[PDB]
Amino acid sequence: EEKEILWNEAKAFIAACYQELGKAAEVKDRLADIKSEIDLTGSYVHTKEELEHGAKMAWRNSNRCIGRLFWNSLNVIDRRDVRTKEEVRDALFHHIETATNNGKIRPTITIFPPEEKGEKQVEIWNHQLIRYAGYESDGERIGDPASCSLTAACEELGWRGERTDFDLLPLIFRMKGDEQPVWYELPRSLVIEVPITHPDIEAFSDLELKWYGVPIISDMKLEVGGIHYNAAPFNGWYMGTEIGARNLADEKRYDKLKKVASVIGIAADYNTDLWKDQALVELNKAVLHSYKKQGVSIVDHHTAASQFKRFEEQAEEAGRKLTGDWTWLIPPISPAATHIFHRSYDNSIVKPNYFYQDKPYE
Amino acid sequence: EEKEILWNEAKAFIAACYQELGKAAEVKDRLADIKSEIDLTGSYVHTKEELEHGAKMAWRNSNRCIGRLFWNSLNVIDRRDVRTKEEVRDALFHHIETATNNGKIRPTITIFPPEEKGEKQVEIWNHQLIRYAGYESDGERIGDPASCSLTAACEELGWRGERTDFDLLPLIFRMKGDEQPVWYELPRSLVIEVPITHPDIEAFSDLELKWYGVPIISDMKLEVGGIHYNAAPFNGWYMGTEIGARNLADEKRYDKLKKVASVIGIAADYNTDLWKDQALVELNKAVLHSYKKQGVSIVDHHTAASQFKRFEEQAEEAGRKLTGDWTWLIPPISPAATHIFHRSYDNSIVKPNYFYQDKPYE
Ligand code: HEC
Ligand code: HEC
Ligand SMILES: Nc1cccc(CNCCOc2cccc(OCc3ccc4ccc(N)nc4c3)c2)n1
Ligand SMILES: Nc1cccc(CNCCOc2cccc(OCc3ccc4ccc(N)nc4c3)c2)n1
Ligand SMILES: [Cl-]
Ligand SMILES: [Cl-]
Repeated sequence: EEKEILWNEAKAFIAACYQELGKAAEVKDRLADIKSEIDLTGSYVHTKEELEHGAKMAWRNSNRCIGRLFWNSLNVIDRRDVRTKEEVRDALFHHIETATNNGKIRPTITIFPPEEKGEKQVEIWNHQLIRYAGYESDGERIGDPASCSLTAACEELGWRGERTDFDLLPLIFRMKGDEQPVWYELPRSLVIEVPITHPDIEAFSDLELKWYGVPIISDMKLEVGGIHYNAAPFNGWYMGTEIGARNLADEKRYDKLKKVASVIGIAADYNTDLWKDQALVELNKAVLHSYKKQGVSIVDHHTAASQFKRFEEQAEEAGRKLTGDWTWLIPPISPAATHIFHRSYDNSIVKPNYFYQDKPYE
Repeated sequence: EEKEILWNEAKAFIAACYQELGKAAEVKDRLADIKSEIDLTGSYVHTKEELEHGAKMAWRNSNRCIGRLFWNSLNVIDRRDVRTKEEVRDALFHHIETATNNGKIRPTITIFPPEEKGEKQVEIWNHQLIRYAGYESDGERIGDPASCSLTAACEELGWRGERTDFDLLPLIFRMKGDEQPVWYELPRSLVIEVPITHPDIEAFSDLELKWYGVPIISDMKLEVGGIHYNAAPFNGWYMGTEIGARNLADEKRYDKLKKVASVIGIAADYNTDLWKDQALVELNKAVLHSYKKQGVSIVDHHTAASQFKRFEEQAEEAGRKLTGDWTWLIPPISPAATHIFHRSYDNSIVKPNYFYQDKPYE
């Protein structure tokens, strides 16, 4: 039956993919070779054209993503030829460098060898290639609490953090056959960081906040026509609210809101003063200003919502059925000031797509 | 079959209601009289105790309501004895007065005679008992655009608005038998209004904004044990964001955000300045401050979220299954700063409850 499920997903993907590429005539002969290759080897290998477009369709079908307007300009890097740890590490180093692009971030995905028969060729442990470590013992909260389990796993493998609030986690991944993953420190020259300042309030610098330039999700599975690419890290650019409203604001993250209220000169005592809402706005203004001043790509949630409406229009113009997750598409700051809040979306899962998968550390 | 459906809803409501009231022993004899009364008359009449508790259960089951903690203190007024237009009008005048309570708003519901066999005894046309009219001809937008259809209907019946931005709509309702509804102007002495000022910014008064004290939803159907109370207006107090983030902020409502940005001294040119978010916060701060200064009940979305968490805890403490509509429970300002944003809710419909019904004007 395992040879059946792949043949069904391949017949659905190839037909849809070749039709969108104007290659509908080449369809039937391609699945003939596919149906053979599956019968013989138990799987099949995508063309570079199928793999590139398949990764673009997967982004187009991500119901929770507000930045899908630019799905067709995704920069796909085919690294299915990788066999060694040094090749994985260099390919990841290269992804960071080419996606960063001196600040003018290029949406990029590096695609590693897919699973054979459920057996992963490379198993990435990082949630994002660039992320800050987190520590909790004592009653000391240091760094990013969301990275607490991964940090504890890295420190069993010989790594040790300086225990600042912004320790860069190392790359950590396991190869097929090896019992334990390897880890490699990130070269600081590859990692752009943005210090958070406010355009009007000079005291905002006293918070000594910063964030990294490029969010590179590295723990999701790309599924294209039945082929399971468990290791395929991708990146866009940040929407400001992800940093200002969640990463630096959540109580279970960096929890900076009352420190923000202090440096902007308002009290944090009464709910009716809306000090949290006011602090959230000034922190988010600071994030956008700081990324723009440094020359690192970022988008505000209003512009992003406008772009997503064009994606909604482009979808209907092309006859494509639009799918979306309202609960994730609305921004966490002023959601009712976007058109997204005032309409409905079908949360149906369409393939190709990106999916969660179990963490190897827990 | 119509005699069947009511017997099923009555057996479910009476059992649940009498169990919660410690009257489980009186259950079986009460439905015996009910089963007879239905066989004879085709319907049945609730006790005052069943009607009061049934209206409280309906509030407890309103998935979209964040203020459900106080469900048990609802003030129920039984007006099933009403037969004339003057009685309806006086009962509505009384509701406004007793719910307003000089500013210390009492959550109140007035319950009118229910539908017979789908035939309404009284048909309320107001969406809320106190609401502002709206006009659109010319290209003139005057008043509340959400009230445009109702205002045009009232003006066919001999009513005429002064065409200010805050014309009080008259009470308008139709009695059984009559072809057209009657309308009665609201006595200004019954209606509390709050002028919107800012605690810090004196120029905010230049906007000349105001809102009414008490939102009294008057077009929903209360369903208790199969009995359909189509006319049963109810009120709580406002959550600040309903006025500051929607009523005065939405582009299809009063659309005041760029006027707010002007009087608070910030530019409304660049999305990355987050001027809409900043204006939303200061407008919402002004709403809360203005209601508190005048002595009219209101709650901020943070306090309301805290109260709703106690309702979640009280529900589990009592063994009640909790239901809720996440998309409506999250506030439109800083939703991720509330616990509601970070959990899930079962949107199952439980009865008794309040339901939409078709407008008679359109
Ligand atoms: C180009 C800039 C870009 C922006 C801005 C962007 N995305 Fe997404 N985006 C996703 C997926 C998948 C999710 C949902 C992940 C999840 O469920 O946790 C997502 C979720 C998001 C979220 C929600 C995050 C949150 O915490 O609520 C935001 C915001 C977002 N995308 C914005 C796939 C992508 C891919 C992959 C090819 C690219 C490139 C991409 N996205 C590019 C972008
Ligand atoms: C005591 C103060 C109180 C507050 C604060 C309160 N409610 Fe609700 N509330 C509802 C219902 C029903 C809805 C959903 C109506 C709808 O679907 O449009 C609701 C919805 C709401 C909403 C959502 C409105 C929006 O536009 O998003 C808020 C906010 C709210 N309630 C707060 C029944 C009630 C009842 C009836 C007995 C009372 C009293 C009541 N509620 C009292 C309160
Ligand atoms: N309860 C709710 C309700 C509504 C919305 C949310 C949002 N959930 C909060 C963030 O928590 C997580 C947890 C796990 C994964 C995760 O992936 C974020 C992500 C993924 C891909 C991106 C691509 C580009 C980009 N710019 N950003 C991206 C962000 C977020 N939670
Ligand atoms: N797309 C979305 C997504 C999420 C949330 C919303 C919220 N929808 C906006 C408001 O639009 C309407 C339309 C029709 C009815 C209505 O009833 C408001 C109401 C009812 C009862 C109340 C009781 C007490 C109280 N204090 N307030 C109340 C408010 C709102 N829309
Ligand atoms: Cl992030
Ligand atoms: Cl309202």
